[PDB]
Amino acid sequence: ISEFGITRSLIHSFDPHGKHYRPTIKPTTGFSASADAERLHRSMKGPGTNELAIINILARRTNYERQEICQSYKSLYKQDLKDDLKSDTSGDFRKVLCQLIVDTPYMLAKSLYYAMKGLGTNDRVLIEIFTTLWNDEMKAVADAYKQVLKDKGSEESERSLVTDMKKETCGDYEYALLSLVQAERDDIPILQLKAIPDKGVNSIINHELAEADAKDLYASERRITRVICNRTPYQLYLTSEIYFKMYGKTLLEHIESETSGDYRKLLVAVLRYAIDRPSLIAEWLHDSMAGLGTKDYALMRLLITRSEIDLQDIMDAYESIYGKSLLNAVKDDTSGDYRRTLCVLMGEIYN
Amino acid sequence: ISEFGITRSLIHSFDPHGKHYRPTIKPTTGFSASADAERLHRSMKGPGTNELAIINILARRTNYERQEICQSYKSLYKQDLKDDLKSDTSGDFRKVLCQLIVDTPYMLAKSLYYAMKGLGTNDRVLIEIFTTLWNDEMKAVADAYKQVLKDKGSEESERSLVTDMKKETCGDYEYALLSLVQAERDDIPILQLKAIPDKGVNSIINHELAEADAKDLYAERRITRVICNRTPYQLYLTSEIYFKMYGKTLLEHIESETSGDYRKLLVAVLRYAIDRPSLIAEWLHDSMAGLGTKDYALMRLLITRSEIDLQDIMDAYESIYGKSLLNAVKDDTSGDYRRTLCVLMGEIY
Ligand SMILES: [Ca+2]
Ligand SMILES: [Ca+2]
Ligand SMILES: [Ca+2]
Ligand SMILES: [Ca+2]
Ligand SMILES: [Ca+2]
Ligand SMILES: [Ca+2]
Ligand SMILES: [Ca+2]
Ligand SMILES: [Ca+2]
Ligand SMILES: [Ca+2]
Ligand SMILES: [Ca+2]
Ligand SMILES: [Ca+2]
Ligand SMILES: [Ca+2]
Ligand SMILES: [Ca+2]
Repeated sequence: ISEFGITRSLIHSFDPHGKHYRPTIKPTTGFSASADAERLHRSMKGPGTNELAIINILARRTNYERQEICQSYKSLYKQDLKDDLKSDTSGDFRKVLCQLIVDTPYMLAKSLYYAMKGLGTNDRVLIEIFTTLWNDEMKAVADAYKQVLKDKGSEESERSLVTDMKKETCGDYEYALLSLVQAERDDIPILQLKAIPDKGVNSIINHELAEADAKDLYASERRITRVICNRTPYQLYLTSEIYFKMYGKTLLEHIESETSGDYRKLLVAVLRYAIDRPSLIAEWLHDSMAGLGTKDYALMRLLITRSEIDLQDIMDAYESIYGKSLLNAVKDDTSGDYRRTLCVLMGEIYN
Repeated sequence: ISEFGITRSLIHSFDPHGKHYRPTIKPTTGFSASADAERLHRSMKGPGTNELAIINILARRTNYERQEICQSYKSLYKQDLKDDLKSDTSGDFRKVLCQLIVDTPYMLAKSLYYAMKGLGTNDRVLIEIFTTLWNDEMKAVADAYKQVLKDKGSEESERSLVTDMKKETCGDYEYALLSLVQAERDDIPILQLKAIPDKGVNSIINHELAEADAKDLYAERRITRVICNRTPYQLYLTSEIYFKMYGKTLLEHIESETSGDYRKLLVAVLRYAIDRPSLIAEWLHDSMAGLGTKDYALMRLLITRSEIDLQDIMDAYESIYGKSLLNAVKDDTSGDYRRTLCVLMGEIY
């Protein structure tokens, strides 16, 4: 099973105008957990390893499918897939595989953990991860966090994700983070979400609310935090439009001149997640590759997660923004089976 | 007078190898406060304004000289230079003039004020200003800050720079910030500083200390203590020892070891010691990236750096970006505002 369910929340699956985002990985038809499990086990037989075999499976499956496979191979072999892969591979390739065979929420929880363990605080990572989680997902990550602490020899009974953040963070930025982590953003019931393709988004937004919020903001303090962080992407988009109609300045522009530092970065990320997502995440990717190695984790984490949501859309944005395919940028920044893996997540298959 | 003295601390004046940094503005020989003050006053006569007149004086003077001008004008005319300039100019040119005729510490204090006032925290500005102050200067800035609060209708008796930062800041970053603001970095007596040209910097550094520090770092306020408290000279040596001992640079180590604003600050303090011209060159570039603004960071940096190492920064910029700083600035700015920036860089009209 997966603490994230068969899919990521549907709330991530539609652009502002209600159109479906395009992923690079969809649920497999005929998906056989056992079949893939057997195929993986086979591929580790012998003194060496069939990297490509392994890649063509794991990087062509969803988190849920991957998890089913883990669960399958664990009973079909009384062995631990995570362990068997770790001992059959190494270097950058092993890293990516570990990121891949871990249930998404635990994956994120670990990176949150490393973002805060250490001197200083990797705000960029907190902003990047938290921006992309909705209430239920946020809760599963917080649970998984507790497990990471246990997993890393923490005898501290009461230590929690919020515990770590509070100590780690302060000011407007802290408040805004805690809000997201509090997991109390406006919800849209699964039924309403599912019906978006049919009834549109007019169905799940509110012009009265959007107007009030716009007027509220222009008068700008938890006011901006409340609107930007709580409103659904769909609600936020509408609020953005109304705000420009009413004031002739965009909500983005407004947020930028009115806020500073990490607080600003967070707000802008949350807003853009709603109204300019493809470009937002494209830039994040670009930034994970800027200079050298190494923001390897951000790169893996983004490709792995976004692949089952909107990676294709992000890819198109990337090429149109930077003049080069995401594929090529990735190819130029990485190598080995690690590179191959990233390419397959993007949809490029080999052998 | 100036709360910063006739000059910035000499501790800013020499590169790691003891070589003098090159400014674009040096103390004027024959400098006559009154003469300049009369020339400025004449320049504002009539319904209009002789901008260039004003520019070629104020952007051609040190903070100290500018401040003596202010003080001269105030008695030679029973008028207020700041005010007279403000009412005779507007837009971006007025902005720059205001930044120019303010005593340096007050100017920085105002910026630190704006970096913290508002939602969030302009950390970039905190890092940029604090990185460039030494103990005495830091103290003058904190006193100027108290005045800025008064100046802005604050009846709060005990409110202070430290006060505002603590509220504004947390974690390893806060602690490092407070150290610098606490103004408790290793000092180098004026005598010892002045003697650098003669005795070198071997005189004012310590290999034993540097070695212990490198060993200490390779193994938490340990990093803060070394990066923030050591003089640029000591830090440079510690940098080199560290690479000999470990085969990785101190910078590389700091970067893999620390995250976020804490990292940013450490890196900036280190680079201010070992890679300064590039550091500030990139800061300048950043102030121009995208659009207008960060107009304040640009004028703050050119105005302050001009009397210390702006020429060295210019050379770095050209070699890093392939364009002269002068042309980058020319391309991003306009009007008497642009002309002013150009003159600080040494281009006369
Ligand atoms: Ca094997
Ligand atoms: Ca092989
Ligand atoms: Ca930390
Ligand atoms: Ca706190
Ligand atoms: Ca911050
Ligand atoms: Ca790279
Ligand atoms: Ca790389
Ligand atoms: Ca006039
Ligand atoms: Ca603030
Ligand atoms: Ca504090
Ligand atoms: Ca920070
Ligand atoms: Ca620009
Ligand atoms: Ca401009």
